[PDB]
Amino acid sequence: AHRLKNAESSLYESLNSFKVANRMLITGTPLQNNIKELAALVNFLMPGRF
DNA sequence: GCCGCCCTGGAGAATCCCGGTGCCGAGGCCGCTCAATTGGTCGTAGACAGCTCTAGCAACCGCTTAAACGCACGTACGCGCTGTCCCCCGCGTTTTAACCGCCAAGGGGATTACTTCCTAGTCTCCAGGCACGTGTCAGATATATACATCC
Repeated sequence: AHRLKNAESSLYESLNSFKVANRMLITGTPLQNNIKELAALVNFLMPGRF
């Protein structure tokens, strides 16, 4: 899911538009460069509560 | 008497149609906001008139002479046909890199706002460079006259 670390990518816009009840991210490095990547991951998981 | 095989009826599920509701593209509405509008003033660009001098124009003349035109001939070249061979095209197969999607940070450049100062516009005055006309002067050109010479 570090490939999903950028919110402006085409994969993020493609996967975030899916109609899925429960999502899950499997990775080894949740934070790589800054807090913004972790913000993108937790906004992919829960869009708004964080 | 017992068991196996052929014919026909009603109930369960798939599909078409309609209504209620949510999402994409576009238009009406609102707000900022800066550039077009309006009004007034003034300077000057250009219209108008006038006089002078030079070029153009229509229609004719006359003369010269070189260019244009007509004609005959001839032959060189455009064009058509045929051969030939070679090179480009079509197709099948394999490779490969364009394309799209990704970092990773950093600089270039477009804006917005602000400050400052140097330089170019503007004005006044003046003088010398440019345009025109002319007197004069040295180089180029043509002939007048004297000397050596052939028949």
